[PDB]
Amino acid sequence: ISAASFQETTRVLTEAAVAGKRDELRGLKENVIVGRLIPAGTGYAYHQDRMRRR
Amino acid sequence: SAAVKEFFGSSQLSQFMDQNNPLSEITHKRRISALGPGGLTRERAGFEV
Amino acid sequence: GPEEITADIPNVGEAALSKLDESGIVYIGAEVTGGDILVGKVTPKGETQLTPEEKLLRAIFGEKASDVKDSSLRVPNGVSGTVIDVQVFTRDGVEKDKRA
Amino acid sequence: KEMVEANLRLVISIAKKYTNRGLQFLDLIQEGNIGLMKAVDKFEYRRGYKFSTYATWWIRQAITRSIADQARTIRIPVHMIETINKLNRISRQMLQEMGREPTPEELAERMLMPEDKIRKVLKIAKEPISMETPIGDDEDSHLGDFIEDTTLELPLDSATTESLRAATHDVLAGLTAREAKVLRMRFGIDMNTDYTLEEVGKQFDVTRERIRQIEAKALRKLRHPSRSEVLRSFLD
Amino acid sequence: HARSTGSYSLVTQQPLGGKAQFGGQRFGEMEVWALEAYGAAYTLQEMLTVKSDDVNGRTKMYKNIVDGNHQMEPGMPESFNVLLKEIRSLGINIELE
Amino acid sequence: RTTDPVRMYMREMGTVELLTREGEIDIAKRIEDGINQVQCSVAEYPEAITYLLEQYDRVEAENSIDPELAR
Amino acid sequence: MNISDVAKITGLTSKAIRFYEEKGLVTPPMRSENGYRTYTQQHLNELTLLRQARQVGFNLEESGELVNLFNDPQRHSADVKRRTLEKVAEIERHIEELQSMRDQLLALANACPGDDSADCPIIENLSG
Amino acid sequence: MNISDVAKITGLTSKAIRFYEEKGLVTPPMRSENGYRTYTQQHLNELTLLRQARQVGFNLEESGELVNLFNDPQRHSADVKRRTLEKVAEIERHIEELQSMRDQLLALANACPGDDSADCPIIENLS
Amino acid sequence: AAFRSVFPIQSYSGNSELQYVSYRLGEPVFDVQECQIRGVTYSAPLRVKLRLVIYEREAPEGTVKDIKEQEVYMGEIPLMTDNGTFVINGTERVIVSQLH
Amino acid sequence: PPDLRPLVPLDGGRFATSDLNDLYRRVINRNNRLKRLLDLAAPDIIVRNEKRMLQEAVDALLDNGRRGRAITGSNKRPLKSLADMIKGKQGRFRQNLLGKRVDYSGRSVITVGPYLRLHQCGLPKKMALELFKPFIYGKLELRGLATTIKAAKKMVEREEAVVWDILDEVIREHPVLLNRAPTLHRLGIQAFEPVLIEGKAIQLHPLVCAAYNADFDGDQMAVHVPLTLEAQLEARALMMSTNN
Amino acid sequence: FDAIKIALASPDMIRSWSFGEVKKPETINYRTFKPERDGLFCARIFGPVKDYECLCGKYKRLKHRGVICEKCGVEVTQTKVRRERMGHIELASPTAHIWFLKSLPSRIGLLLDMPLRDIERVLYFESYVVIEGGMTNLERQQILTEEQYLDALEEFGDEFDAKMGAEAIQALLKSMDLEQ
RNA sequence: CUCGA
DNA sequence: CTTGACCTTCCCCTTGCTGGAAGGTTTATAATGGGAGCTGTCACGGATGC
Ligand SMILES: [Ag+]
Ligand SMILES: [Mg+2]
Ligand SMILES: [Zn+2]
Repeated sequence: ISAASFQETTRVLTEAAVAGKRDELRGLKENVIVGRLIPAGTGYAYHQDRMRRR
Repeated sequence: SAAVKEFFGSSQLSQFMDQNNPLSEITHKRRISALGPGGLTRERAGFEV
Repeated sequence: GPEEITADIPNVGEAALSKLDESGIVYIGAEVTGGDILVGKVTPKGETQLTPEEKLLRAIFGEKASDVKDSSLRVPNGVSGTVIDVQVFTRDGVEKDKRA
Repeated sequence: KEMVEANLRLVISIAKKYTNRGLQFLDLIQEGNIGLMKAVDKFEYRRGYKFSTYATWWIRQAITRSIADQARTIRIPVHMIETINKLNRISRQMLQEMGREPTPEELAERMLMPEDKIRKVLKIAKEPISMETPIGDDEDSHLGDFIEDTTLELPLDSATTESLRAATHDVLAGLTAREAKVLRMRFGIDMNTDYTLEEVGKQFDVTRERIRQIEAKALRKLRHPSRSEVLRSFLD
Repeated sequence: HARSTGSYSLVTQQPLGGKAQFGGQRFGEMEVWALEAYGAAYTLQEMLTVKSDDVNGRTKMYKNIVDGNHQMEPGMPESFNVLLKEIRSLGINIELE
Repeated sequence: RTTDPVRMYMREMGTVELLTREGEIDIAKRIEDGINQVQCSVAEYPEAITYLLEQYDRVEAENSIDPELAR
Repeated sequence: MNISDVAKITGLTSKAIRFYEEKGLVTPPMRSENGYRTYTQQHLNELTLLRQARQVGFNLEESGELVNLFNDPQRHSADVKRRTLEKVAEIERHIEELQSMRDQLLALANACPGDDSADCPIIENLSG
Repeated sequence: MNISDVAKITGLTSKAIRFYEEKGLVTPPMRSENGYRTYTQQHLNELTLLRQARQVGFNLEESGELVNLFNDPQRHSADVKRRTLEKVAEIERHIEELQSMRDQLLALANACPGDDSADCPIIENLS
Repeated sequence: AAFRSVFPIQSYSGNSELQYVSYRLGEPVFDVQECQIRGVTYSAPLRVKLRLVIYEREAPEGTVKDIKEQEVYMGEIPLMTDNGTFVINGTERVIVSQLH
Repeated sequence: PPDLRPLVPLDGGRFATSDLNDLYRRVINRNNRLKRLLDLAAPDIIVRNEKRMLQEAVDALLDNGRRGRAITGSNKRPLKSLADMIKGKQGRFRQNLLGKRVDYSGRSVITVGPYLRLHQCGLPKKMALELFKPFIYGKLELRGLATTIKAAKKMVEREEAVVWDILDEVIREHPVLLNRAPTLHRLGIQAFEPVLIEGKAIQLHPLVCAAYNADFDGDQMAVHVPLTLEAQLEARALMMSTNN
Repeated sequence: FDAIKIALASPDMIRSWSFGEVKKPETINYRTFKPERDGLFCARIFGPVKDYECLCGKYKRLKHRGVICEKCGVEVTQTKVRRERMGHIELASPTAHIWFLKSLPSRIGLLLDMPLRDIERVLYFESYVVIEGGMTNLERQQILTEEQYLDALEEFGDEFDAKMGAEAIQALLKSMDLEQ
């Protein structure tokens, strides 16, 4: 998702659909899309309580 | 009456008149555009034109 | 049903209909402010379902607003002025008002 | 198969003219081929007529049928297209004759119709605008960025409808035991649905009239100005 | 020009644009980068879901603010599960887990 | 080497030849001799007997033909 | 005064009075907080004026202008005599149409003995 | 013989023949290997009987049994004469009441000269 | 020049042609003071005298069959006011030049 | 789904559709014609053309300008396909997901004022009356000055006496952002503590203009309010102008 | 949720998303503004038009929470569900997805080991392709011409099987083995 | 499309 | 609390048709290959094809 919003959405979505690619929402441009707290700043303290209890 | 009314009213050169002066009315008619049909565009004009 | 330009307006008191004339269009030369009504135009509304507590309120009191609905023309906000010209066009086969 | 494949130029000779922009160019050819395949099975060779005499009708019918059933977003029936086209042919002739654009009142004189009928037919047309068209001369401002959603409930009209619900839940507490329940399920307040007079009379004992008397006494209790002062300003 | 609430758009359900249209200003990605750099993630979660694009988010925040309790109530934006329907219509199965 | 479909369609239809005046009569004779075998070969089946029964019993209670030819 | 005895005062029925209201020819009867209707002497005159038209005088479309002119204070005697005389003339033209039917059945019914012999001439002749 | 050519021989409307086929009056016509009514001279005779019966004064049901009295070969004409005499008696009963309307309307149209007054002798009787 | 370049056009089989005679600009229906009011194009109706001729079939060069000459309306052209401002739909519009 | 490609009637009676109802209608039309042609026992030159046209109508829907000539509508414009709705500067990604249009926002011409401090900024009264409207309703209902919201909106519509003394309680200790486009670097958006001036121009402190690169010659700045109690603390300890 | 997955879509998955097969190209009616049966806007497939009303109006008023009307088939729910219900079209012939065909690299000739210039002579109905050859004179994926197929049909009979169109490429991808 | 920073 | 008497609106029903809407089926001199639109950007990366 961090590549499909940048450039060449057709090639990035096609290459990642025949491979069965699994996203993980690591960076802080996918959390802006899905409407979630980014893993930096004040969200980073909260994000460890989600990462640890999982 | 479709083609003539299309030109007078939908072209890139049949533009609205600036009428908030006597000056701005008279310098909008002596304006030589270079865009439109058979010309350049604002994404394909370098430093040379 | 067709819409109508009437001086009668629902849910609006006398304080906004002071400048509207007999026919519903504002006088020439009347000083207006932001929000005041220039042309009183009402539109018919198809009947809708009602939430039950409002259905209780309209049985406690006798208020029954009709299918009329206000969608009139108001001056946009932060604007003073003075009505200096009013033009009225009408279709063929339609009876004109008193102002027209 | 050979008679169908041999006359495949006649259909593209007829379908040059019906390219008025409802359908693409290939769809007219593919409808005219089905017209030609209908024309092959009907064609009698006994009458001494050539095949192009007969098959032109069955090609023109198929093209002019598909162009009136398809090629429109809001689909117009077939008999209304004739009523539109008579009006448009008469309005084409009146411009050459008079020189001025015909009003519907003088158009109804030529059409021999009532004027409201002609005003009804001149409403059906004008196939819809694309929501991606640009409304200035731009390319960044499409028409689809100006259409306001009207089905949404207002956030101020969705905050007062909770305060009214809370105030109705408040003021019904002073009503003691029977008039509260029959007032709630008489107007459907906090119920799945509304109950009629006999369906709520069958719940308490049997009675139809006693329920109405309880309702009238409850409304007389509510209208007394010691509880409904809060519900005065919910009215307007 | 100033605007609190009103006249949301049709498909995307985020508010309109224009002073004559009574629309709010655009919080473009040039400002989303500038709020990522400050680390203010709670101002970024608010200016994506509960201010603009949610449907069950605005009319709850309005009751919370009028009631006197400033409390964020998040939710997925409506512009994301239109992107899911427009990717899914290409025969490309995209889901959540 | 092309992508316009109308060129492909016209190139595909271009291989066949137009017909003369007697060619259509020849192909019509072919169609009539194709259906006449089905007509003269169905006469050895009981469904043809059923067709005869229904078609004369319909006119039992009854160019545009004269009714005496149908009787 | 509701719609209880006004139907018996004038002579009509209840559904007739409601239909006369719905057709748009009398004063709309005033309502009092129950959906019920009220009546005054104006309606007690107008309903009799329209009922007496229906039995002897007029029809429902012509009985509208009569009560439209009766309630007016500026009514004149010019706009009544023409409207009764032209339809008395129409009544006599209907008398003549019924006389046409009368003698077209009288001249046809004669000279045809109806007995046990079939092939009667008049019925086979009026067929064609 | 379709439905439009029988409209020109007799004079009925093309919808009225479908109406008379809907109610029980005429002989049902055959179909023509498709949805098309075909007509013979029997239906023509029944329709030119029914149009004349409508024009002389019969209603739809006594004509609706008159057509059945025409179809059967018996037609014992005693009830035929009975029904025609009942019909002319019905015409007498209508014309006596209609001329009674005439007599009761001529006695009130004597007055009211038609001046610019505000009173009328006619508007006061029925009111 | 725009008429004389296209016309005279002939029939497909070479048995007729449309000849062009002259054109003529009629009077404008409205003046410029009310085209800015009612919202209509300040234009002039364009008429043209056209001559349709029928050439004989068997004749080698036979023009004498019939001469049909009639005046045909074809569209309008928007006139120019006294300053170079076309009035299109009530709003004054100016066409700039081009440099190609 | 039929509410992401809608068909809405406008004011004048003309409808206004999206363009997916043309490409979808072409796919359904040519598919029905292929179903009819396979039951008529048509020759091969017709069926081979009809399958080709069905394939062309499918990939004119999935991605328009890729196979051959782009499909044009009636405006002589290429129709926007499904792949033209997620790419470029007009897709869902770059225009409607990464950056949205927000509520509680404003826009005005900036002006200089040197009487301020480093953490303050001016604000017009007619702008802060519109940004802080639900806060004003929540303060007017708590003090009993209006019994309901529908009777509290009229006290703001009349601009009474008690509103301008409630606004000074609502506004104080409530920061407000100030964005100027183009927001180049991190200091291009800062949070100030507002005051209330009459007029129609945001008065800015003269020292922060080096960070904004703002010359007072007709510039405009956007006003964004933080709503919650966490965001209001991320504008005082993280984005206040006395911290940058 | 904590992760987004993306993959290809089987026809069983598209039938599992779908709520009803669209059959007619009609959008709405012209006199009243109502969606038509089995159209692109149909009330049976994609949900009702107004809140808690069917099309005919036989059921209203929130009492019927989830019933389906017997006349018009409309399930009485909110009108919010018109943004979440999808339908499907049953194609009368298979067709190729353009993303997995004409992206660069080809992604469908990358698997078949065949150039795109050779695949597009089979998607367009221009040249046959050999799916399998029982007699190994005709190899796998050896493209025959239009007239050469007439020689190969008479020299072998029905020992080979050649097709043309998108079903040829579908039977070519279907009859491969990845594990060899 | 023209204008403003 | 109870009984009968009255009210409300709304749906169906009475003739002798007539008006309108929505759908389907044919028609026989001879007609046999489209046309609209593009040219005044530059710089790559990387398929592709002898
Ligand atoms: Ag007799
Ligand atoms: Mg500046
Ligand atoms: Zn239903």
